[PDB]
Amino acid sequence: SLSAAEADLAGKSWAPVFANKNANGLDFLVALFEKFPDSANFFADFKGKSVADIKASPKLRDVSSRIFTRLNEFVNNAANAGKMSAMLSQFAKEHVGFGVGSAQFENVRSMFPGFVASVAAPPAGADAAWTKLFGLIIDALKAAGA
Ligand code: HEM
Repeated sequence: SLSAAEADLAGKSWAPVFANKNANGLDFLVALFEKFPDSANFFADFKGKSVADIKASPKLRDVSSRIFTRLNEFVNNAANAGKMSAMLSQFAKEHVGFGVGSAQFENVRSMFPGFVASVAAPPAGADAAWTKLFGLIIDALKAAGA
């Protein structure tokens, strides 16, 4: 888990992003697809489609919303190793079943700080807190088998 201090920094940086959940959630998915094209292929709903096609899809909101909803939960419980344990396990288990592994998360981790900064400058230390949180997710994926 993250420390209380680290967790607070992540929460602080996330707030402005989550303020506009719908628009920001869609934008995150789109930025992911643009920077890491192969990522779309894992999605039944977006495999083979171009970014323009994805943007125009009535399914985008459903997928993006579920992701943001869960990320918010990770941010909220990040400082509680216990809650994290369960969340991580479950998260990893679910992802692996879909064929998603740690490599994909390594990509999310690389682009995340930049995405946040595009909404509002994050406080000092927030970047390192996100990397640590993603690190925890990456570790979980590896234990889950991928
Ligand atoms: C930023 C971190 C992400 C979070 C918090 C997240 C969260 C979730 C959640 C909560 C679900 C289940 C939705 C439901 O059916 O209720 C889901 C499904 C799924 N996720 Fe993730 N995910 C993340 C990143 C990724 C990445 C990087 C990929 C692929 C590269 C991915 C691929 C999938 C796939 C294929 C499904 C199956 C649902 C479907 O596509 O119909 N996720 N995700």
